[PDB]
Amino acid sequence: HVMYNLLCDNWVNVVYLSGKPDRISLVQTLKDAHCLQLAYSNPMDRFTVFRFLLALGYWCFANTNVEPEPDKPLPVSWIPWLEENKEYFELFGDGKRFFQA
Amino acid sequence: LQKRWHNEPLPQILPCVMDWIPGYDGEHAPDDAEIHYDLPVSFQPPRHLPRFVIRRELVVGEDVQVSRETGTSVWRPKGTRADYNNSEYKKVRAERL
Repeated sequence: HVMYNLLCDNWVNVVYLSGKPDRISLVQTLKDAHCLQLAYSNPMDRFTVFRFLLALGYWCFANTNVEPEPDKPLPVSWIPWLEENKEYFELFGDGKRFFQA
Repeated sequence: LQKRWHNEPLPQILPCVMDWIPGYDGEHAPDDAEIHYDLPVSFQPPRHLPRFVIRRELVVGEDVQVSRETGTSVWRPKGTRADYNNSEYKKVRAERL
């Protein structure tokens, strides 16, 4: 078949504070969320990216009851929780798809 | 700093925009640095990447010296009013006489 997961494959372009632009995946993004910045040419693109990130954080907090703290990369037990349900973030799958019908 | 005419108004401050500079002491981007999307990669399917941008200022007289314009700007017809007192005309008149 065709395999493409949000976490496994690099699809978010960011820029680090050291001046190096890069494209990374979802698992690397929230692992180092305190050392980079989202960089999108169209402002609506980065606004919707931030909104989806906030909604995902809200769901994971609702299912882990951990409140994020400032200056931390992210609260612990969020990356393993997102790895628990990695099949849900599927694109070009067979029966399970993300944001599709 | 070139000028163009005599009463050309001038600014006391010259703002300048500069690319950020690495060096591993301030390896992280400073607080007063904005982000510009002007790092070119490709042109036909145009591709641009972010670049950190810093701002500074300059003052005329201490860093840049004000220059002066060259040539003549305002054009006027010659229209020389005749004079009957200088030596050259006084000799030309006698030569004609």
